[PDB]
Amino acid sequence: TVTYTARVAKARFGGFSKLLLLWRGSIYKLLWRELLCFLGLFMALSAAYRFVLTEEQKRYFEKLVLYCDRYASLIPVSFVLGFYVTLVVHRWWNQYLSMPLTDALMCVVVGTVHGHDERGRLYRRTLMRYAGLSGVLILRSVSTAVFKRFPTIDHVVEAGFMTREERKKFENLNSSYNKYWVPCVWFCNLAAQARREGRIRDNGAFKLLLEELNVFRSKCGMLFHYDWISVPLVYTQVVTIAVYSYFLACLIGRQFLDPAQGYKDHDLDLCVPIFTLLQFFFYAGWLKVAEQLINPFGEDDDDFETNFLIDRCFQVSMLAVDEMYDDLAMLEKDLYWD
Amino acid sequence: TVTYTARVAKARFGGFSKLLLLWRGSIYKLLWRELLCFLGLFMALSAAYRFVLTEEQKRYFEKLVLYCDRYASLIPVSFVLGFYVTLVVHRWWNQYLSMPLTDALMCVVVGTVHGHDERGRLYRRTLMRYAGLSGVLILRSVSTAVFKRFPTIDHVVEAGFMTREERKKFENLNSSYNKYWVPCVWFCNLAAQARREGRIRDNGAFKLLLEELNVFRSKCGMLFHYDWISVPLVYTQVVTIAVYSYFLACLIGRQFLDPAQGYKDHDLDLCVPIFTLLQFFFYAGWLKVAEQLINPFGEDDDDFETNFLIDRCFQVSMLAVDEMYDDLAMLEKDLYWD
Amino acid sequence: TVTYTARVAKARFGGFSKLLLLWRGSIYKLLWRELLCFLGLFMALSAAYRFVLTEEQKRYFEKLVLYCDRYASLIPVSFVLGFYVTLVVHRWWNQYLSMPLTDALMCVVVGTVHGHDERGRLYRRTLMRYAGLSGVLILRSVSTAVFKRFPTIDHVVEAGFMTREERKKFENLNSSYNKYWVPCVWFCNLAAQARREGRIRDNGAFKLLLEELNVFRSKCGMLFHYDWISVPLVYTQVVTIAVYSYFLACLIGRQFLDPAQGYKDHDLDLCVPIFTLLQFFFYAGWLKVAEQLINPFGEDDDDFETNFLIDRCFQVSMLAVDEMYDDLAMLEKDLYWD
Amino acid sequence: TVTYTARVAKARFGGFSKLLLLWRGSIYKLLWRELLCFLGLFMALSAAYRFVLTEEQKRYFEKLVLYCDRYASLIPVSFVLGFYVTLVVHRWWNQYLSMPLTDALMCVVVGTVHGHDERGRLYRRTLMRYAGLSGVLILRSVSTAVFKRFPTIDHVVEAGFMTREERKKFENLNSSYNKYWVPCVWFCNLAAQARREGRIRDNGAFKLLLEELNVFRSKCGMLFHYDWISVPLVYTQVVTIAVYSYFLACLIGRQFLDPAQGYKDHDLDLCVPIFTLLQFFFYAGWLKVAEQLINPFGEDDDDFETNFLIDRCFQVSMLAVDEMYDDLAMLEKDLYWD
Amino acid sequence: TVTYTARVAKARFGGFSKLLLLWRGSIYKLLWRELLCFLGLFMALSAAYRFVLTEEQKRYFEKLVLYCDRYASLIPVSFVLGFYVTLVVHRWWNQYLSMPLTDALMCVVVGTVHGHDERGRLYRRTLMRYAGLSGVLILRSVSTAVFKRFPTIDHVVEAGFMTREERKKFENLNSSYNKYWVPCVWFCNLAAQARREGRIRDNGAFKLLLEELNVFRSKCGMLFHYDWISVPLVYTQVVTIAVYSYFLACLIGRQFLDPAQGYKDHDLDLCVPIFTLLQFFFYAGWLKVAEQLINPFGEDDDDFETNFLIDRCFQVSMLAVDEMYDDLAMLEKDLYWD
Ligand SMILES: [Ca+2]
Ligand SMILES: [Ca+2]
Ligand SMILES: [Ca+2]
Ligand SMILES: [Ca+2]
Ligand SMILES: [Ca+2]
Ligand SMILES: [Cl-]
Repeated sequence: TVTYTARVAKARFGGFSKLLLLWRGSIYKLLWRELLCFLGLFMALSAAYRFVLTEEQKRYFEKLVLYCDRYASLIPVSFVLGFYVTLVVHRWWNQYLSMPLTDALMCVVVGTVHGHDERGRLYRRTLMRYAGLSGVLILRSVSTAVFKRFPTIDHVVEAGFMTREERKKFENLNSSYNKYWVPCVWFCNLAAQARREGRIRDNGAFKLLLEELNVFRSKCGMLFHYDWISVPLVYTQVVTIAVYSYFLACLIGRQFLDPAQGYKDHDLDLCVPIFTLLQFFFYAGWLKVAEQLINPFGEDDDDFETNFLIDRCFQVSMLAVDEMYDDLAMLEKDLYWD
Repeated sequence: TVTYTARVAKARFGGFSKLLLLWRGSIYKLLWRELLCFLGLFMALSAAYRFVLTEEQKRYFEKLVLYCDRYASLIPVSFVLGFYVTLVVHRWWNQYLSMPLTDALMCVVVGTVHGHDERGRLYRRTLMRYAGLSGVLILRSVSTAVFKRFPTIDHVVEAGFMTREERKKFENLNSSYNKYWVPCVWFCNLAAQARREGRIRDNGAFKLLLEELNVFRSKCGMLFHYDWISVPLVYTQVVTIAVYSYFLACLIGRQFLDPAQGYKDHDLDLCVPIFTLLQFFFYAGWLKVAEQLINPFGEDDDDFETNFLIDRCFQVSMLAVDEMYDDLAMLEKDLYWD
Repeated sequence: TVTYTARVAKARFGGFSKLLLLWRGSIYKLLWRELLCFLGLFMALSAAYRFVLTEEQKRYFEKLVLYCDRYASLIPVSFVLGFYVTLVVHRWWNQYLSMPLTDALMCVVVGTVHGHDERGRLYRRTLMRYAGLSGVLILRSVSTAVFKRFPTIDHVVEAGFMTREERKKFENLNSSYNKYWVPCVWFCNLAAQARREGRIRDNGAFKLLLEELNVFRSKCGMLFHYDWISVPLVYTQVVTIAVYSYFLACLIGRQFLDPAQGYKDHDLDLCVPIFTLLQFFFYAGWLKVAEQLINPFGEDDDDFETNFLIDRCFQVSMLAVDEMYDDLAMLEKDLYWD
Repeated sequence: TVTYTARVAKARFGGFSKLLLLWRGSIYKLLWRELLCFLGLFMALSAAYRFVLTEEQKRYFEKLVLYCDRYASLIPVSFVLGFYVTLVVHRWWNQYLSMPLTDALMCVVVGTVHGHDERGRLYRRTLMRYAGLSGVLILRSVSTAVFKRFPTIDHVVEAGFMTREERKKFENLNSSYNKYWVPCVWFCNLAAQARREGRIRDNGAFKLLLEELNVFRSKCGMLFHYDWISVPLVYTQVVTIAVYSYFLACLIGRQFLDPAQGYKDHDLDLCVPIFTLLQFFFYAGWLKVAEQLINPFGEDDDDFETNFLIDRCFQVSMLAVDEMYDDLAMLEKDLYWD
Repeated sequence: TVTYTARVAKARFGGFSKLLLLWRGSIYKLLWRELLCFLGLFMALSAAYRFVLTEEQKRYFEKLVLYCDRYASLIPVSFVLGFYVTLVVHRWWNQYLSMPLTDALMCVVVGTVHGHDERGRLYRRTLMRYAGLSGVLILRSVSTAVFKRFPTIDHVVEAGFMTREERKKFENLNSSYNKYWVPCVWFCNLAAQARREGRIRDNGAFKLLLEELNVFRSKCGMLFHYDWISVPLVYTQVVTIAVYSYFLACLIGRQFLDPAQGYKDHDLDLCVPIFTLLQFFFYAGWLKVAEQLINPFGEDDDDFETNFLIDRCFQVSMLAVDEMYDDLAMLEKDLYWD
């Protein structure tokens, strides 16, 4: 994620012009290789037309250029591309919203799972750790960065999200499906035990705990589903062919023709098709942004900060349910009591 | 479902070009027959114009070609097609979201329905099995693949989702409507019995069980409704006529005319209307993708994996509520306890 | 409702071509009268130009035709029509979702309202019947078909949804507003009585019953609101004028002009403006589909099956809460118990 | 609100043509003054060109007309207008959905607040009246019609929504912010008292009451927020300038030029720019509909019926919680009992 | 926020014309500097062409102008800009909806946390103050205006939202992440203590308190996430380049050419490209509105009134839970009791 929210708090004369200077997370870094390839192909074709082709070959080439310029608009680039990008962006925000955050659970846990003693601390920390473990399991399933951090379950154990006995039980479960849901079931069982022992003092609190657990587990399931049900491959293929087919056609149709031939709208050889380069910038960059966003859990500059979220959630959950449990300042009259 | 999420985790120079090489779930496999039919019809008309028609017939045909090319744009293909595809895709994701998954129920069941003995195991497994049975019934109602797997209720019994006595009661119910809802009522009754016998220890847990049951049953009902209330037939007919009428017109309007006749924008006979073939690819392929997505529970390559989901849900539910019930590792201090 | 979901489970070579053969619920049945009127008006004007008009009148008419063809595009048909159809379709699906279905209530009722005796059966059946009665009242308020089935409250009594004493109380209530909400209040009172007598064993179950009642009542209220707050009349008038004004203009602008006059793009008299007929088909058919969908509770072929839903809900609710109350097969080990 | 839902239950040959005859709530009534002003300005300019201008002035004017007709399309009317109208309509439906209806509260109140005696009736009626009072306060804050009905709090007292002692307490509260939320806090306090005295028999019912109160209060808050956070002024200004600037340009660019001058596409003087009048009708009428909808709580014909809703809610709430409290017909076997 | 909802309650002849006179929050104030820069650059280029360039240089410049006018349309300004503005506006309303308002919490607190004595008042005021403190912390994190009001936590203490002992505990917590969530955990702990001491009389009320706390905390978290996950930088850069590149091209392509040269559509030198100025107004103003809205928590005229909301919430919460706790007018018969 490349945040710039603070820099655009106010409308100002410069606008986003200062943002145009950023490299990390920028369109330029995404697209300069493709832009250079388009420009190089165009210049090679132009040089061939200017220096290699005989006069008769030049006349036929001019006919081909006029034809391609005339009929490249038959390719409905904006239609398919607008649809595709809208779908990708909608999925992008929904996937961020499905991130397995444990803040609501930590609030319920600190409010409902009681005891200053070692056993109460163990209950609170372990419930929070099961939630964090489910998050880690699903994220190493769907995020390339998290998987690199945790290539094996042994790495999960070494980071402290899972104990060795927990690891043994996890591997002993006979199931060929992804086991990210296992710590949520452990959470439900541990909550039942806490209720049975009276650490959870009432049925309503136990119910709230199970409700928030199911909300969390559903976020993990949504991440699983977004990972499994990709944007339909047909759409990705079609949009890709649309952009590439159009610019392949433009490599010919946008050639600068010999002004002495007197073709309509061809009396100026600027030698750099700067409007065509701008059009490639916009359409191919739109597609390139969709490419970055389609899997927001990779290692693009602006992909989601999944490892950061894992670390933050573990740290904040442990703080909230262990250090801050039943640790309040004195009930005092506020400044505006009178 | 043809997943490729992992392959597009990062924006890369190639883009989706590597995805262009996929066959299963690809646009090519969906559309090559129609594309070949368009090309063959076009070439037959071109050959007739080139070899069969007399000169006067050729002049009249050229007039017709110019006319059709001029006025085919009157057909608003992008308008109707954009609307139709947007509707279909929205329905597609909502239908996936309505898949009858039992994970939330299994969490509540393992947390609230107690007893290590045979009776407690029976309660937990049977509640989960009733949920899975409702899923199977609705899916064999709406999914062609699931119906092929379970052509009769006898097949449901043989797979273990329903007992023979349960089958007898199911058939004895006098109702002409789809009975997918029956196991959800069985679930409610069994939960009431569990509460009465004390297996469900509190009213809040019983309430949570009924809430999650109703959420699940509503997902099944949504699948029923999406199956019953198709995309309006008027829309499907109109969009189909739009695409076919436009390309039927293009079969004439996009013919290559004799360059010696000197018609404007007709001084080049490439003999293959490659831009028209690309346009058919895009518009007819858009329609073909809508055709794949409109019923996502069929046997297209990228239709939903309904049998896989049935098997996964049964396996995971049974594991969670039977093997993992009240089976926790020792409460131990974590790595960062200190 | 004209369902065809099963026929389009798989993408196939034919596509929706087989659907083009359907009459009931088809675009043809909606639009053939208007299409024939457009064609007849066009042919009358063409015949007048061809046979009645003098040469000078013909020249002036040709000028008028060129002018109308030139400037009919000033009318923004696709703009207003796209907006209008999007609004109508969104409302269409939301109205279907607001249908007063009693399945969730029947689940809660069978799970929480107890007694095999006559009194318990009366409680369960009467709660379900009050819900069904509220549905019937709102549907006869908003659906023309349901109102034809139940023109008076006496017809409601004769169908069994309301008793004679209930009818007397219903008429004795002094209120000029629609009384569809009355049986929901009766439901709340009857539930309170069931709780007081112990038929509802716990406060949580009573709360769940009231929650589901309020969900149901809100669906009925949403139907009332969609019926009362029509699509703004301004929009319907404007879109109607847009389509009609454009095709009125096309009746002149799309006339086939005498080819001997040599007007640009007018050297071919096909005598049937088939592209204009196709354009009327698409735009006027889009408007005609909006006309069908704007009130989905009428008697169009593809309007919602409101009487079917009323009958199904009553039958299924009675079955679920009376015949299937506390009527379970023996708790038995499943096939995969071991 | 101008309802016509019943008249369009079925698709019919006439379509919406019969709706074109309506005046109240019609586009004509909204737009005839502006349309007449456009037509008058156009005719004045035409008369000046036809009768006042010298020949040389006429030639320069013809140049200006051609220029304006050529370049008025630079103004992106459909772009900004489509966006603006979409935003306004979305807000319109959301604002209707936020109307402070008390039906859900009345159901909960009649089901949970008990006693046939005077005190129980007082509790039920006063809880409902507090909800209705909050509705009245917010509506007189946001609806011009309601404010005209209740220009002062004294008018609220005289209508019976607030007692004199309640008025004294309401004015004694020291707060410069809108006090619409005050009766909701009174509601919470009165519910707490009812629970303490046993009129609310259980904690679950008290919780449900507070939940529904918070839902209602949130609807009132949403109305407050929609009133405070207008559609951004920048958008309204920009869209207004777009429509006006375009038609100001059309006043010149759409002038009928002297046919003897032989300008291309100017050989016909119809003297009434009927296509331009139609275009003003559509674009300016779209803007005019947005003007009606942007504040749906005013006194436009099709604005929401806020006074009607206030009266209906008070009448229905009082009926439901006072006359119909614990007033049920005998539990009797229904027609299909056997 | 610049509200004008009251001024547009009714559709009127003037329309939004009176709104065109507003300066604060207007498009003019946002855009006059950029508009003046465009106009100045255009006039400098025009003066150079008119007075500095030699005849041959003038002919080449005319060729360049024709070329740029021809090909600037290749830049898809409306495509990218429409997408970008739609995304920004959606985020804008969602961010307003995530504002940390404490009204629902104050209702629950006044209804569930009891005692007229000093301790009960302390409980109610402190729970509300913790909620308000979390709001202040997140808002000083995301709003430039709030941060200016509270540059340090010491300023938070001095305003009364946090006590000195609370400040000491807040700083003693060892965490590098934003601590806005800390007072919500304090809230949960204080609620647990209130329940333990009997100030919260029942488990259901305690559950409702925790539910509303989690709703509030989630609003704060949503503000954090919208601040962190900006609109993707790629989109902002691309849209900015689109608008600037197009108008840079227009600086040349829209030059008034010498009418004696006889170029098509160039026989009129108005010397002020008023249609191009209008087009810059619309497109660049659309972008400028997106610039204002992208961070709605800054100090633009129409940014959200965050300091106002902080003050209002504190005042109203304190009033509701302290002055109005259990302070009701006598239960009296209403006007329509009979
Ligand atoms: Ca990525
Ligand atoms: Ca399919
Ligand atoms: Ca209908
Ligand atoms: Ca209004
Ligand atoms: Ca801002
Ligand atoms: Cl609850």
